[PDB]
Amino acid sequence: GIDLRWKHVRSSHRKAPKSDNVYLKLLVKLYRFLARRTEAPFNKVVLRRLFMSRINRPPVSLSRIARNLKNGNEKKTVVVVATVTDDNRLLQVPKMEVAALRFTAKARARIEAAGGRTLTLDQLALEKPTGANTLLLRGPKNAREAVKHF
Amino acid sequence: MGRLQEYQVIGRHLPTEANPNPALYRMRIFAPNEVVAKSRFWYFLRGLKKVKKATGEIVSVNVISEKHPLKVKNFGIWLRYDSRSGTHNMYKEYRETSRVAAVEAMYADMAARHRARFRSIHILKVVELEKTEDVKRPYIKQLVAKNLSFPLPHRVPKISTKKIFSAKRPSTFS
Amino acid sequence: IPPKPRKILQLLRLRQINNGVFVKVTKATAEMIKIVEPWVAYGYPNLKSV
Amino acid sequence: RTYRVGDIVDIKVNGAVQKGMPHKFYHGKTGVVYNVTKSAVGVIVYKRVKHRYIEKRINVRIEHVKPSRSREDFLRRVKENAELKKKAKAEGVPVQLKRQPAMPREAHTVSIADNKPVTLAPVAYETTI
Amino acid sequence: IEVSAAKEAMRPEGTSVRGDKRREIRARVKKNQKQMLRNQRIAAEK
RNA sequence: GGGAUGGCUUGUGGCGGCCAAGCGUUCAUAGCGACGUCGCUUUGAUCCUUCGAUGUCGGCUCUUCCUAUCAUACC
RNA sequence: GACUAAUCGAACCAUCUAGUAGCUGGUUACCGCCGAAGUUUCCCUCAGGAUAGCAGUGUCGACCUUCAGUUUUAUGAGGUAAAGCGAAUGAACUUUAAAUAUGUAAGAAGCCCUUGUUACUUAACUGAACGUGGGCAUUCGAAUGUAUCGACACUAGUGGGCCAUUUUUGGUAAGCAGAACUGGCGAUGCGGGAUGAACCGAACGCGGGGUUAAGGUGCCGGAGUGGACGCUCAUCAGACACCACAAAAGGCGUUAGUACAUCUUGACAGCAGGACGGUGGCCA
RNA sequence: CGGGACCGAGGACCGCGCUCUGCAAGGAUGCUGGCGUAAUGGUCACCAGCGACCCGUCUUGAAACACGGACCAAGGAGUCAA
Repeated sequence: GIDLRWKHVRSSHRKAPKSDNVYLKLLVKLYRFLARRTEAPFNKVVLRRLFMSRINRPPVSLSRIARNLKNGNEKKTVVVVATVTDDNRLLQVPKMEVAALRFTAKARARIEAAGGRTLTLDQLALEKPTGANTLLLRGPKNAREAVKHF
Repeated sequence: MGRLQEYQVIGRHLPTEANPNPALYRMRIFAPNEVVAKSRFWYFLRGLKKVKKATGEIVSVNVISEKHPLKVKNFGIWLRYDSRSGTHNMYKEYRETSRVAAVEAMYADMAARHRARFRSIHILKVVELEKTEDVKRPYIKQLVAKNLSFPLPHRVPKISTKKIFSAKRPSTFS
Repeated sequence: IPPKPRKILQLLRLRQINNGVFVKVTKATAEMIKIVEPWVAYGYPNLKSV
Repeated sequence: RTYRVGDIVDIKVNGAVQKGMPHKFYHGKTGVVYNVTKSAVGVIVYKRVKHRYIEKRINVRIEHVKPSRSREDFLRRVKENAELKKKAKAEGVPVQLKRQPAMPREAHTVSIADNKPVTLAPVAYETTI
Repeated sequence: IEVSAAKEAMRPEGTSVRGDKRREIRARVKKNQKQMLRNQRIAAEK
């Protein structure tokens, strides 16, 4: 016998999505290839967040994007691996280039009306395969009723 | 107790600023090997001079071989042994060819006759008896007798233990 | 096995019977080996053994 | 001597007052002061049960409390390392700034001429007589 | 003396655990003295 | 719905004191102590002082064992 | 408290009604991955509660910072052994200093300096606290190990059990009774103790070869009627004993020793002889 | 330098090497014989050597006690709603 005071630890992170979305499966295959064949940490972060569940992908609004676009970030490509929502409190949308998992209809319309560009994550992989000149944004994770009641 | 050797073990206390040249202590230890010899040396030194192994060091360990292992000698051994009553003196004699052989015969003798184990026996002196008149015990005195000669009655012959059956009844006369 | 000898054997990487390791002799290692003496046999290896 | 909140003290019950007194465990223990009183002091002492530690708080009269020298060696070594590293930078010679354990002794020769060894029997003959 | 953390947290500043028994004794003596004075006043009224 | 002291024991009292071979001690002469012994517990008397069931024992009928022997045998 | 259709300290029939039970019984395929626990702390107890601790699944965060039932070093507790007193003085003496385990501390997240304030404190701008700025990367300041991180979420059993070594506190005619740590068991198979909750060895996927541990080698039974030196003869020896019987016990059993004593100036055992006189001492 | 036992995982080449026409160097090949069927192998029944308590269930810490089980087939117990 071998005395094992310590225990070998099985993985406590997602290795694959629980979702059955076929397009998400194709995106996961593409970003698995990118994370394997590139040095860019952006690709690994994007792959890991593609694995994530919905409460771990809180929505990001246009006002949050506009806040993070200030101070030299106006020309960077905004990357969100959640839903980009519209904020009607923001009356003037700045010109921006946003790549997201999905957009609401009003957010897409307001970005295109302000003159920015809307992309999917496979288009982001085509144009910035190393994540160059990107601004990676996450939504407020703790802004949930369950988290308030914890 | 075992295939014993005699070792000269010389040790000392570790030198300090107050005592740059400490005294050397020498002992003659009967032991199966050098590790046991040094352990017995430090045990006796702790019992006598209050010098510990941690504050001391071994200067020399040498084997003391017998000068004449082909010469028959008589040995006197003064020992002290511990029983449930306490510590008892004993003088015994052994007819051997070496001091080590006499000491092993002594250990076997003590174990057989008084159930004294190795750790309860302190060997104080082993001497070679210089003259025949120095022999005190009758069991050595009968052996040092002039013109000693005896027969060997009732000698069981050496028969192989793998030969179970014999065709003739053996004799006990040679 | 009591917890202190168990911890010393774990730190010496002697997790299985007939496991062996090389140790540099210091006081800090010699006292550990002296504590785990009821479970170990140790000594000074020569070049052939090494 | 006065004590302040946060310093480190040792507990030592001295004299005939250590006779049947109920809490013998805290004698010889070192803790941190949390409360100060003219004749007493409040000490935090940690106890080990299995794998975890628990915190106990005691009140000790000031005649059984002394200031500790627990961090004195650490502060002395920090100061000495600072001055030795400054001197090493001044003189351009590296020096050893780390404690090392005690090494095995090296080979050496011990003379015999004025230090002839004394042969000892397991008991002393002068005690035998 | 062992000290409970909750009791020392609820303890007012300046006071010590070495005067608690004297405080309890003073409260008991005060109650007994008040009862004795009431008995004395009633007996004097009678 | 549960539930239903033991390789014990046997023939010689307790308490208090003394003695005591011995054990210890011998910079302290204390403390244990077998064997004993001493004190408390009617001239063969009196018959005019019986001192508390919580605890349960029995008998047939029949067999065998122990010896710590009442009888028989021997000494 | 009898009888009232085999039913009576309250008949029989149907319904409410699938009445309630905390108590009893039972509760249905396989494999794989983990895997436990018995006063920790608080509450009036029993016909009591929570709660710490120990577990599993998900995740997430830079799975980042390192941490550790261990040693060493410094300093406590234990100064307790010990050496000396040709050092002083006399366990309480000390230059020095035990063993077992044991507390605290051992860095850039740190150390120090300087400036002010103080509503702390101090005789006091004095200490300390709070800020401010600066210096110290020339080595980041013991060893060894390091698939050992952290934070949430949800879920589950157990949370005043048994045995034992050690330490400690009490006791009895003798038994024994409390605590503290640790180990084992309840949950656990295997080799050995002939046998078995608590003993020894050793922890377990399915197989082949080799070597061992505890324990064994006269046969049952795998392995020696193996070797060396002794001891012992028991009218139910002894071989797993330590406890009791049980004592400073009784033995003309047998060995090995220790002390004292006698001995050619003749010891110990014997045989041959002497064993006398005052004197039938005094009293009775 | 002999004598014996158990094993042969992998499946183009790649590598480290060496004593370098090649090799014992990142895992067995070469030669030969009998048989080609119940011969090997398998299943069942029985003998033999060794091994091996009757299952739940309850209790406590555990055993013991206690309770259920003559046998077989078919039902037969964590469901639905808010």
